[PDB]
Amino acid sequence: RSRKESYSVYVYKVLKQVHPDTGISSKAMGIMNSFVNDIFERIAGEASRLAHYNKRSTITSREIQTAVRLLLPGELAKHAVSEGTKAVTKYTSS
Amino acid sequence: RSRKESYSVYVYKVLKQVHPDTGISSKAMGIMNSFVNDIFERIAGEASRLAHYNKRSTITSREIQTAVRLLLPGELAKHAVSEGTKAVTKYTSS
Amino acid sequence: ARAKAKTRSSRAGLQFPVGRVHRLLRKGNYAERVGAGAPVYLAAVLEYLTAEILELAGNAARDNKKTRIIPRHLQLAIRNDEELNKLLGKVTIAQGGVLPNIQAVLLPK
Amino acid sequence: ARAKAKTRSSRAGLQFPVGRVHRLLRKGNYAERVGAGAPVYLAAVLEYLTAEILELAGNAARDNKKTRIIPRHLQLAIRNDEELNKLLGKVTIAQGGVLPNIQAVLLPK
Amino acid sequence: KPHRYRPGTVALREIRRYQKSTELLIRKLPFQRLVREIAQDFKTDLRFQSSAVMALQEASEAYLVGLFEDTNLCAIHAKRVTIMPKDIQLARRIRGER
Amino acid sequence: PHRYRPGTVALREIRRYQKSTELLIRKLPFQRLVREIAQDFKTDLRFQSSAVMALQEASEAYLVGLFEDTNLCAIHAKRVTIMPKDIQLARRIRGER
Amino acid sequence: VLRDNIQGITKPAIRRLARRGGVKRISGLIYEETRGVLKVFLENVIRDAVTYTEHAKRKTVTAMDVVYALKRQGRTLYGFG
Amino acid sequence: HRKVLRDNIQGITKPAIRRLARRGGVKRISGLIYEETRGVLKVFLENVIRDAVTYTEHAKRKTVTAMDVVYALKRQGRTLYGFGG
DNA sequence: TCGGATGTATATATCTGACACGTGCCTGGAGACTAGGGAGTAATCCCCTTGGCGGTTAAAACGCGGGGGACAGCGCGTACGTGCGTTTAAGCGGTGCTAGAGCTGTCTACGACCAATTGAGCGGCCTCGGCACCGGGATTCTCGA
DNA sequence: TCGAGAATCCCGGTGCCGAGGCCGCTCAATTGGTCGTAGACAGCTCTAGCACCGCTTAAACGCACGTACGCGCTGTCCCCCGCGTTTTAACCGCCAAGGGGATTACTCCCTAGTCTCCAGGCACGTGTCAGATATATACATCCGA
Repeated sequence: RSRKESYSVYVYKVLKQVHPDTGISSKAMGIMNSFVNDIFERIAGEASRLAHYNKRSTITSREIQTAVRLLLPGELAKHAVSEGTKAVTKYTSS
Repeated sequence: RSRKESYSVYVYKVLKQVHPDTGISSKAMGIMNSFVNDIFERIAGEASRLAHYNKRSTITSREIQTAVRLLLPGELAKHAVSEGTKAVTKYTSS
Repeated sequence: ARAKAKTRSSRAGLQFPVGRVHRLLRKGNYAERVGAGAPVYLAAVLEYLTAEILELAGNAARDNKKTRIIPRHLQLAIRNDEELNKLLGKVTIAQGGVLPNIQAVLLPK
Repeated sequence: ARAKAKTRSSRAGLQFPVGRVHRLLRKGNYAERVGAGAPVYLAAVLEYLTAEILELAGNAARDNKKTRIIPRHLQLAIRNDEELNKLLGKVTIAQGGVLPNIQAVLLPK
Repeated sequence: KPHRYRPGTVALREIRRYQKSTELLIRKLPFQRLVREIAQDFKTDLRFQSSAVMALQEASEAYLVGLFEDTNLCAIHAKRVTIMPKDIQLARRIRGER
Repeated sequence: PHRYRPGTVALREIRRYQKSTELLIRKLPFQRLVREIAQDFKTDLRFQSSAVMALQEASEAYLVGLFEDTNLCAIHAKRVTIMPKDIQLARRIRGER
Repeated sequence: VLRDNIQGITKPAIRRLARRGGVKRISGLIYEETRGVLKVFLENVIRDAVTYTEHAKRKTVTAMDVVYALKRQGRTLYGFG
Repeated sequence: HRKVLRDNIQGITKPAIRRLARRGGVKRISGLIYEETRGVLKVFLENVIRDAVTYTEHAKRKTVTAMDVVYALKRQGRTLYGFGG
């Protein structure tokens, strides 16, 4: 019997960090699974087109950063860019 | 000096078959170039998504035919399907 | 001895190029591999749609006594059809203009 | 002797999985090759957006005296923001309802 | 003498009740029959998963409720409180559906 | 004096501009406006000549389409003049606001 | 076979849908017009879903088929896969 | 001569707005339309130009090309034919 | 209904620049061959879809009375269209300069690929508390005197 | 501005099923080497974007007049809302059968990858005719008497 995969484990970990005493129903967990998959494809698709316009053959963290600026509005983009930059610096230092 | 490519030669051949005595300006030829490139990407993108839903790794003439049925409206789709089927049969016979 | 070369378009009876369409499909990151009949099918459909537009546009050009086709003629052909107008409903054509149309309540009595 | 294994997520200080995101990028036909920093950057952005929604939804659930989060709470969080409402402007949420809103001219004098 | 509310008082009370709940407002069995009737013209002897019919109903109600929101705005623009068939036509025209 | 009646010259102008295809905004003033807006995102920018032309073609096509929808709203309210409230209603239904 | 099923969408059900949209007074010709609009919407979605089903060589419409068809028309739906 | 610009929206004059409305087929125009139209055009131009400059910077260039403008318009569902692509 | 005034379609003559067609050449497509794994086909298992029956009650359908909202008509005043006389800056042609786009040649570091190894995440149970439901009373909002 | 009536909120007690945690275990991520090419950088050439000046005139601007359109007010009548009564079919629970989705083995044909070779398609150069422009009508349309 084939077994599938989801983001349920990781979503639950994040919830326990911002609200240590609240739970979530199974219907609401299904909605969050759809949300993560939808945003993933929007960003990956835009970064793929960026590499084609500039005649490159690699997707780097620079293409991801430009795609986030095109898709997210206003103050959401500013906060997301600083989160991504900080994670890459920490990963490289170790 | 790099040299570019377009569909101008092939568009001109088709025009001489339906109207043997009419010409075309350079501005109008640029518009037809945009039209061919736009339709090509619509069909190829939909056929790419079809192969992913069904866990295949090849794009065949079956995926192209299903994509044409999804994109073209009404009587345009019926005429385009018969043109594509006829060309494949002739190419295989030789 | 190698036999004489022969284009893939000629054996399919088409005018649009089958070899160039095959290369574009391979280098566009659409799938891992491309079948042999896919380029032939795609080239035939592109050629069919080009013939439809050029036929209607030529009728419009001759309608107002012209030899060549200009962007205004292409716009008149597209917006006066019903199916072509639906396929290209989100497209702007440069130097195309609009269809003449006045609401009935605005006309003088 | 091989050193002890260590996840790529732990080296970046994240909760979303970096290895799984890397595999999904490789097998999605997006480009020919993927750089080493792209999965780390993408996982951090996905985790940030999840934290934003869950924080607002938890506030809504506690507002009407509930312990768990249901689809109605997620809809109230999204439509009452200004930026989240603009990012998800073409999305329907099943069993979500609508915002209470009555036009002023319909109210009795 | 019997009690009667004035016209428009029960209508406002119903707006508040239905804008607070989330359940579906069309009966399940009649909706299922309509879906099966329409699919006959594209293919014969089809089967539907149970969750497939539910997904269709959720999308159809969400579509119609949004259309009624825009129709109401057009009627008010013409100094009325009653929605009319011409209000629906104007909304669908501007939205590009026609 | 040979004054025409109100609304007679207006209908004449509708017929003339719905038959031609040229641009209706002056070119030099439009170029200055584009350069003023761009300096807020980045300083010391240069523009290709065809880039400014593409921007002007899109801007006119957008505005002409908006005026078509605005006219329908005014008629729906039994009027022939267009007012700012007509523009606001059209943009709200189209989803731009 | 089935026939005359659009009348199962009754007048009380249409009134409930308009109430959730915030409508106060409804004229009598609205009900016949609403049925025509719903029928057009369902035909477009169902035709696409059956096209996905046939390409997979199946005899059953799945929930995934419906989700793909809605997304193709700019009508994304969360909560079904 | 990097002299700044200011107050250029007034260059879209009243006669030019009138010509645009005639092509749309309108017959009578009230006096407050002109200020409203200028605000709408400014919002439209800001959204397109912001995206075009983002494409220019990612390529590490100092010149906005016609290709940059075409990509930005297509991303907002306003495809344009006749300027390459 | 008709004549005057104005705008517009039509025919003729003249120029000019863009289109259509050769010409040389080079790089991308075609011909021939080999190797490996993606997909087509058969067989089997079990789940989940369809069809039927009987009872309960909630919703749908019908009829009636009357209040108020839609619509037609009238009067008034001001704002927008038309036209003329004056002022401003757009368009055009032509010089001149340098900023930066685009192409070419080296060289290195980074991403793909492969082989062991092990722990993270999935499927399958249990169990108890958050939420659903019922009944009873308090409080508030609507309507007429 | 007040009482009567009907709707809605609030609270206490009961019970159940789904969220949350725990145990095997297997497959996907991690570690450690190897290698070939994509991309970064320096240098150089020449296109094209920017700045300036004088001038001709078409477009913009400002002002005066008057008419027709937008808006407020009145009256009437018929359509749509609120409510009580009877009828219908939705929903629930429970059986029972089998159509078809899903998984596993096996085998072969179709597609990728190399190498040679030559013809299709691109950049450039050149001459003429389709279309643009000016002028002089011929006719259709609008407006007041």
